[PDB]
Amino acid sequence: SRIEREQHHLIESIEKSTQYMAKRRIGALISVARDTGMDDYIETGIPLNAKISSQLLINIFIPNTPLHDGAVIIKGNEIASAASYLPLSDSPFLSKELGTRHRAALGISEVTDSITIVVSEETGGISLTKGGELFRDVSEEELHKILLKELVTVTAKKPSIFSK
Ligand SMILES: Nc1ncnc2c1ncn2[C@@H]1O[C@@H](CO)[C@H](O)[C@H]1O
Ligand SMILES: [Cl-]
Repeated sequence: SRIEREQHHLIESIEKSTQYMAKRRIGALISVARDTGMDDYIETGIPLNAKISSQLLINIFIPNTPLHDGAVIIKGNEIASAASYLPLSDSPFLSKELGTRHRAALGISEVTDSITIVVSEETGGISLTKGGELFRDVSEEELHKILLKELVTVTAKKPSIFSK
């Protein structure tokens, strides 16, 4: 496969699934691994090793289901695990009206270079964490630009399965 295609499909899959869940107030927590590995947190969840799709991301987070209680971790071109533990931030700067999903997303962002996306159970707002910072209630346009900048690392070049 071709990474550029993989990376844009990942972005689209996050955008479509979080849009779907935001409209319905479905809580979600999706962490995308980058240069810092998250293998230890993958091991805490239920292994999926699945192809990335918006449909599977949505089905995972349906409330009161086996896979919904925790984080999804995406590693390379797979949904690696669901219902994974992430470390909680102890920061007193995180607003008290945000839930544990936000605290978990902040916590993993403080110890990895991962990009984590949260859909709020209470408001449907979409938030993102990176490097110990929270980007709260981002618009669809803002989410798109952030994901483009952080998850697409290849410019326009010749497609090839050997790219890596
Ligand atoms: N340690 C954790 N790691 C990942 N998600 C967590 C953790 N603790 C709570 N959550 C999230 O909080 C619950 C609701 O806020 C979600 O079901 C779950 O994803
Ligand atoms: Cl929430």
